[PDB]
Amino acid sequence: KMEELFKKHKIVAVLRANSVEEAKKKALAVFLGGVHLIEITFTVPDADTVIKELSFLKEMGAIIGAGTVTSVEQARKAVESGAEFIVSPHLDEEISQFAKEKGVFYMPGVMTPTELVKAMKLGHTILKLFPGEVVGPQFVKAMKGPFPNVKFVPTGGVNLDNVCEWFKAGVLAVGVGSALVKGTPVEVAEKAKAFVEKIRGC
Repeated sequence: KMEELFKKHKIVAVLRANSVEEAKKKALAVFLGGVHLIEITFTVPDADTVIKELSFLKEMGAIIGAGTVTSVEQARKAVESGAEFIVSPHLDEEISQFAKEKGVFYMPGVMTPTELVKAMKLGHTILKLFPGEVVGPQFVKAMKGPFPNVKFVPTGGVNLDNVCEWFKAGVLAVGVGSALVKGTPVEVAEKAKAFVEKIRGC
């Protein structure tokens, strides 16, 4: 499910944010902007509580997940909090096993081919290219050859100027979270609306 949902919505937002209240008030601004995919990164305090309290957006059409989930306990809290897909910055075999057994979509972070191949051998063909700011669209374009069945989600370093540049290389959905979360909820929504339309058109 989550795979085609990503390929359809073509953007996911990670919330580099402060306290639960501001995280909640900022996860609405992006939703009204059209970014229906939202990740509550555990760097915010009590992201489990944020997801539990904000599950009301599920009915409206938001897709809430957990980002920067480093540990299996954090994966627990994310699943029992109602998040429908866990995201990690690195590759974690035990987290990927728990996600596999609980049917929770998981896209770990792989920067280099020797991590990408391990990810493939664990069964994930949708991967988080972290950090995009370091690798570039060149990594995706050059790795499209040897591994054409792996499709990337470049989180970090994606902004207005080059988002469809990353899209012209074969990614599903950028993972922008500081050029679409840094501001007040009246301009966060404005950036989301001007950022989910350039993705659509370019």
